[PDB]
Amino acid sequence: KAGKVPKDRRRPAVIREPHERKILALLDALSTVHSQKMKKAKEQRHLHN
Amino acid sequence: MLRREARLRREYLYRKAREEAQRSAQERKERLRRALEENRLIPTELRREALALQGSLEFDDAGGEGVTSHVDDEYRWAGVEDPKVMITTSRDPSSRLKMFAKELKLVFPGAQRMNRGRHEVGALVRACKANGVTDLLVVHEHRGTPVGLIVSHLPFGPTAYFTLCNVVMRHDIPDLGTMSEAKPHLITHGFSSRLGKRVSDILRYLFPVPKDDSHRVITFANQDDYISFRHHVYKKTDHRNVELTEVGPRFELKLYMIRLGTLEQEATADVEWRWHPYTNTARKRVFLST
Amino acid sequence: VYNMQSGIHRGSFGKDQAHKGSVRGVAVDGLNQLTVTTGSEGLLKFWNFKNKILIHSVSLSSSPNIMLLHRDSGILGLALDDFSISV
Amino acid sequence: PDIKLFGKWSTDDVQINDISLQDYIAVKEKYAKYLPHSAGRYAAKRFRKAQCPIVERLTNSMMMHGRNNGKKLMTVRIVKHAFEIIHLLTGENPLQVLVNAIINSGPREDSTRIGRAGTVRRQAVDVSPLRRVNQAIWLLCTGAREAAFRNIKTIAECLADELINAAKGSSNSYAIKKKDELERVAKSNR
Amino acid sequence: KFAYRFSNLLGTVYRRGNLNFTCDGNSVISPVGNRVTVFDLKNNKSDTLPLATRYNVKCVGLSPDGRLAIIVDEGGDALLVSLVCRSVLHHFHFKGSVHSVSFSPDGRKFVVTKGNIAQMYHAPGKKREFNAFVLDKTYFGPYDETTCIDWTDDSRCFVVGSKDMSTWVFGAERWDNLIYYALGGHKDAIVACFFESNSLDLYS
Amino acid sequence: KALRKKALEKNPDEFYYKMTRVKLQDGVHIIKETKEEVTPEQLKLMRTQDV
Amino acid sequence: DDVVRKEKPKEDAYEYKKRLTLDHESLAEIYEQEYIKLNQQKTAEEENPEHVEIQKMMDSLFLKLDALSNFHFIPKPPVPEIKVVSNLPAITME
Amino acid sequence: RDLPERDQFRVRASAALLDKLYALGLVPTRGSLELCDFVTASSFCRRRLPTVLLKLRMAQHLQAAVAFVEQGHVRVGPDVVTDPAFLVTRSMEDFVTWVDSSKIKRHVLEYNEERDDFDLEA
Amino acid sequence: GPLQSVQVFGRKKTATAVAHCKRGNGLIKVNGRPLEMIEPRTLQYKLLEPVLLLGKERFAGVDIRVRVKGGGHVAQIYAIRQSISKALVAYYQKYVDEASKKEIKDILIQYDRTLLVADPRRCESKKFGGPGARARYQK
Amino acid sequence: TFTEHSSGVTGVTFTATGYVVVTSSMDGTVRAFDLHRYRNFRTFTSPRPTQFSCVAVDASGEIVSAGAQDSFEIFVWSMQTGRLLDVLSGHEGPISGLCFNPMKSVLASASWDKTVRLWDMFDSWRTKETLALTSDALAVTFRPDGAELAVATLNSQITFWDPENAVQTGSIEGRHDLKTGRKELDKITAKHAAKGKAFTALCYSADGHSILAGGMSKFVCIYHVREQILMKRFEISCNLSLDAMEEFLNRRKMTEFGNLALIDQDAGQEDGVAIPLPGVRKGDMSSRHFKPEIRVTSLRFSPTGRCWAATTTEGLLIYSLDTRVLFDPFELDTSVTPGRVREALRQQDFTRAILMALRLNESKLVQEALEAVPRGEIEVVTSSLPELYVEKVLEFLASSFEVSRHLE
RNA sequence: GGCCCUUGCGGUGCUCCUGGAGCGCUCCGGGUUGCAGGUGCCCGAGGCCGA
RNA sequence: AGCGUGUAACCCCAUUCGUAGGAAUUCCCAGUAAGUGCGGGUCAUAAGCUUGCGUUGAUUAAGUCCCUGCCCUUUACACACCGCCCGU
Ligand SMILES: [Mg+2]
Ligand SMILES: [Mg+2]
Ligand SMILES: [Mg+2]
Ligand SMILES: [Mg+2]
Repeated sequence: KAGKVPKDRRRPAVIREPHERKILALLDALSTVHSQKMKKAKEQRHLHN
Repeated sequence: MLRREARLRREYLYRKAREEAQRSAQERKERLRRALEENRLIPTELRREALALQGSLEFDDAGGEGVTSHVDDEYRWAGVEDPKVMITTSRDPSSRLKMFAKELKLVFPGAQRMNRGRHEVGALVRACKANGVTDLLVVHEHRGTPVGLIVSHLPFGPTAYFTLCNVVMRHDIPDLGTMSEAKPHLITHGFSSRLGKRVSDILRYLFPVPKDDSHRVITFANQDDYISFRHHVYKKTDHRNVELTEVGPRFELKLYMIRLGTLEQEATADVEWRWHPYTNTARKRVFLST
Repeated sequence: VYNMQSGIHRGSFGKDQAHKGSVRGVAVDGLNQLTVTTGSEGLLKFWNFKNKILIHSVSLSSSPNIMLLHRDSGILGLALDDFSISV
Repeated sequence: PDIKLFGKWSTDDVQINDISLQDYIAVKEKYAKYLPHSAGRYAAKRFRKAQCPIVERLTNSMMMHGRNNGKKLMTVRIVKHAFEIIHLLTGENPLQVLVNAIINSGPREDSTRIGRAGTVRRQAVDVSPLRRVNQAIWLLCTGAREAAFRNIKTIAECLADELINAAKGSSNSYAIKKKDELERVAKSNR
Repeated sequence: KFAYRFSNLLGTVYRRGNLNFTCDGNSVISPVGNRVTVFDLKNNKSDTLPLATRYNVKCVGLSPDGRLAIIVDEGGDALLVSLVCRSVLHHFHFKGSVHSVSFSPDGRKFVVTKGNIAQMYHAPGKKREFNAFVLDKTYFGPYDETTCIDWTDDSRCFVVGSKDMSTWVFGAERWDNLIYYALGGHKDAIVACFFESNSLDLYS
Repeated sequence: KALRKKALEKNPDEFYYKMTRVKLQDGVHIIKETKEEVTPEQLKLMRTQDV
Repeated sequence: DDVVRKEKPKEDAYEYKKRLTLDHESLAEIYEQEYIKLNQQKTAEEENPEHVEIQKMMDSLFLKLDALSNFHFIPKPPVPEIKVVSNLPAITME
Repeated sequence: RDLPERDQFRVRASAALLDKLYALGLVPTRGSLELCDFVTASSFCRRRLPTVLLKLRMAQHLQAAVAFVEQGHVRVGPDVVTDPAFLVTRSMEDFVTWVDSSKIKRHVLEYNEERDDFDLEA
Repeated sequence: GPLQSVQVFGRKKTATAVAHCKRGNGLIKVNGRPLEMIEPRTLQYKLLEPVLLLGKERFAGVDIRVRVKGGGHVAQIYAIRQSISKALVAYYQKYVDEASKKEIKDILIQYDRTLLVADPRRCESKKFGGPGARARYQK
Repeated sequence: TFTEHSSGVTGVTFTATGYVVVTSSMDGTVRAFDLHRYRNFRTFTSPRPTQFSCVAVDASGEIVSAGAQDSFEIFVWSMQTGRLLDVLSGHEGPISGLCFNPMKSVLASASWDKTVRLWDMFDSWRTKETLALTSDALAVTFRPDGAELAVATLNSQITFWDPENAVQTGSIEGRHDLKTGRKELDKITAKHAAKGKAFTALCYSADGHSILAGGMSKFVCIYHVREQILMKRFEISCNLSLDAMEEFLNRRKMTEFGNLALIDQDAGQEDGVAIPLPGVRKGDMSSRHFKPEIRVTSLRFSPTGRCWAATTTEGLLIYSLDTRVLFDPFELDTSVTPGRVREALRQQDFTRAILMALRLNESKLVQEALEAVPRGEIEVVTSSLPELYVEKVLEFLASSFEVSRHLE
């Protein structure tokens, strides 16, 4: 895991503007739906074959 | 030595897997041989590759060992050398368990009994292999009566598990005397199935080659998967009339497990045969007789 | 005494000094058992090599000049200032 | 360096006055140890226990007598306390006292036995030095154990008194009485 | 305390080289690998000489008187040794490999055959010098490596066999009638060549 | 059972080049994360970017 | 129904003598018959060229095979046999 | 094979031949003479020390295995073997191991957390 | 330049001790505690045997830390003694001349061999051997 | 010469009393031969086909013992019976060597599991002892008195143990002393090879005060056992026609592509007679036969004590006592000189002359002193002779009988 | 310990005699070189594998 | 301390208090006798019982056939030694 990082070595995280967070959340929601649809369609192809 | 022992085990397991294949190859060879000796059709299965089997027939001779048997590999030194038997008990034995283990030393010729203290089971097997111990016996007790017996063949031989039913020891019977200690004659009766032949082989190889004039007899009789152990000495008072006097312990055996490995290999060894009591037809089935 | 491999001092002979005058010659026997030294004062001393304890002292008629030891035979050669050789 | 038992009892001044028992009492420079606890295997071979230091032998023989077996550190502390009490009372080396007690407690001849159902007959025979040492240690330990039983007195003081009396040669000790009776029976049976 | 000296080399009687009998003929000189042993058949004795060499002995030459001997290894190092005192007298280094060494029966000269040539040297004298042997003459006859040497009884001429299927006879001194002569008639390597008792008549 | 049988014929003298750079931890083969190996000049640039 | 003794290829010097005495039935006559039989068995080997030829080529192969193993092979047990010694001084054996 | 099957000479010779081949490892089992016909030149190569090192998992690469013996890191018993052309017997196969005071053995012990400076370097 | 350090193992039954010896001033610690604080103190002299055999002069130039795990009290104590002795011998071999190592090793062996060589106990009994002597049994 | 053995001879020995020699071979046989009738009267073989590596016999001679390459067990037979008494098991790995105690009749055997085991033959309870070692053991030898034991180990250490007490008396380091040279075909250097080589031959002197060690070298090392130092190094051979003689190979023979030893190898193998076979270490069919490597195969010291022998690749080497090697006087003084010796001879003061000549260790002076004494005065001189000089006079007499005309 | 235009630091380019393996050279001498029988050698891939 | 993935006691330092099982009989040789704790219930057996694993660790003995018994024998010619079991 090696999660630990020294205080001097660590850097502050990026702070996002609300605009791109709306875009980034939209893509992940679209990606979640698309991934589910392809996996469901795979089983239908597997069953019929 | 440890590397040598591991190498011999892999050699033994490798030969065991291919034993069935050689038997089928051997069987096909004899069918071709009969077809050649008596002028007949080659069987349709043997029609192809017939020349190769014919070439093999010329190469076969008495010099070759023949088809291998896993039983023969386990008991390699059965006839040539006398077996060496060691008897031990579970940790903290009872008073009567030590008395039973003392009698089993007398029954088996050349057997030795050693105290079980704080010895690890794996350490015990290592010492037995180093000093050439052939067979190891472990006996269990319940409330002062023997209840279980384990027979292990040290050179990666089979391990057989038994349960004792009706144990009567010499120490309970007063004024018996001393035993004959001669090399005994063995009587095997009631074993007809393939498994019964397998079990009787393990019990018989515990004993050395006797003399022709020996008067000591040990009997193993099978009846409904229960093996009865009897020890007798006989005197010929006259021709055709013989008298029998019972000596030594008397107990019953019921086998329930055979494993390929030694008793230090519980987690790795395969099970050749196991008793299944929850089978739907387990009540009406026997395995030691046909 | 110094170690050849590491160069570490391994002790000295005598409480403060081995001899009053200059040390003319030193020698160690083949078995590393006895050590012999000479001084300009004219004394011949024998020392144990291990524990560095004095064994015996021999007075010389003249001051020693050079000294060599034949280890195998155990024979010691001394050349003195009076032109004589003592064995 | 100098090796002293328990860090305070020297072994160089200890000397043995019996020529026969010099080879069977291990107290000298090679057998000098800081503690009577070495975890050695002295019962593996015949005659090897003669190489065991006599303090360790006394510790081992004091574990079998009147105790739950296997408690060796307690016996070591008992021996240490007994040696301290001996030094306080007498003012000399307790190792010398132990050696003198073992020398005095050892019988010189015993009676070998010829026994039937009716009566027993006797014959005086000699005793080997190893059996002398073993029997002297056994008698001293048994005397200390029987003295300490059912009395308001810890085992250390009884053991110290037993060694003091045996080394002195007085008749107040159990081991001296046992030795005298055994040699008397052997003398009467010559 | 531990004062020991080498005495004899048992277990070996011949490795490589040429065998020789002593002058009287009772003892035999045999090279055993690095060393040389004398076997006295007269007294039933074996004696390994104390001398040692860097390489295996290839050539052993004996002086006619029986006092001196020359022992040469494979590498070309040569030792002049006295058989009477069993001590190595002197050292020498021939530049190249020598096939054989032979003394003249008179005992004043000896021939060393090396490479394609044969070099004739004087016998060692009583005078002691840094260089053991003074080179006298050189002969450069054969095509290929020379093998064997033989001397006439009068020590006037000598003969050398060679690998070039021919034998060359040379003169110890420059004779007007005979400087050198060559003999053929063979289709393989010459192994040995000999002379008569009192003639130049020869065998190949 | 398959894992335990493989331990029987394990050779203690077996050698792999992966063994040189990796050390066991309690018998478990943990792959430690690779280092970054930053330099002081690089380190000073990160702190200026952060402020 | 006992353990049956298997057949040994090795024959010790104590059972070899036993075999000869059993069939024949003084010591020299027993050895005399065996010596004649052993020579007769030896002779028949040489008159069969095929056994002779194959014996020599077996020897060549076994010598080569032993060196490759650096003389680490399973040994052959010694056969008990009879040898003829003559009544003459021991100097000749030197 | 051409000899009669019921011949004492054939039986003794056949048993003698197969036990030598089995000892060197050229033949898998001491069966009939049919197995004696399967030996090739490659059978001898499989018994060499570098390829036996490969099977024992001491080395994973054949050029690496040849390197180890040539650099004196493998021993057969107390003796150290440098010649790659060295046919190892089945019995001798049990006793091929890293020579002591070798760097490769140090790496093996370091990985297993069994590195002892006293025992190894001594 | 680089630090001079040696790590050594000591074993006794199921007790295992790891000892690290480096250049230092004479500090010897076991599990972060001094030598005198290790229990039981009845065998405390058992824990002090090497230093008393060698003196404070030889231990004055090294720091040793011991980490012991497993087993009981006595096995742990013996493991710590073995680890200390072996670590000191290894350090004097690697970073000091061989003569001091040889003499110290000879002293330690002459006192007690278990300080440097661990001898685990196996099962050897008369029951393994047959009745009677090795010779004269069955003729 | 005896030719009953078909394969190579691994070990030989003599019985303590009789003129009987016992031999073990790779045939699987141990054979006994007598020097009275020159016959092989007894042969011992194992019930299981095994090959033997070494042999040891008791001082009584009733017991014969041998060890195996593969079965890893010791076989013990009776000499008079000829049957197998027992098989000793417990070792792991091949057995390095066996030896019987000269005075106690117990067996010491070394194995490659870092152990030396002691076996008691005439013990009712079958006592056995184990001596653990840090490294692989190669040789075991007893001192002639039997009170000390020596083990050579693979780390080149010779450890001296007390057998009855099972305690290690001492140790000797000898890796540096066994100087080893590189063979012509070796890619590694001499030091790297030497890091993996140890002593393979050990031998006590008759007095036991010194030990001899040998192995993969041209040097035999003589050590003082009590002081644990090397007294002397003997150079067995200086022949440079044998491989590995020198530590550093000549830079002259190098070219760009190496030393090219295979060409000289084939030039050597032009001897013919057989065909070289790949991988054979020794023999005619071995590739490296023309230039065999230098080895001290075995060392032994005479019971008489005036010589010692070694079997090496060169052959059998014998080294004998010689007065010329070292001057070893006993008790010198300025009065002790041959002039005073001949003076005391002239005044017929035989005892003082003989004593002072014995204080010198020159054999000719004591020879002249003893031969000067007329008969009838012998007993006076013997009575006047002190106890210490008796052994010196006996040693001189024993030396004298060999080369003196005046036997009686 | 010594060092004073220095360094617990690093690198280069030439020279440094072949055991057999650069033989043959003081003088003298080098001119007229004065068909036995041979028949060789080479040709096997099957993994108790590792990755 | 050491075995045991199915949704520590014992010991140790100090404080206080204060005067057990006949006659017979069985078993046991080294990490053995004896003490102490901690787990599992594994296709048989096992519940106040069965079996693992660790901790501490001894006294005596290493040889005779006297008693009580058992197994065998009294028909490979080195040297040396030895020189016929008996009865119905
Ligand atoms: Mg118990
Ligand atoms: Mg317990
Ligand atoms: Mg009670
Ligand atoms: Mg419990």
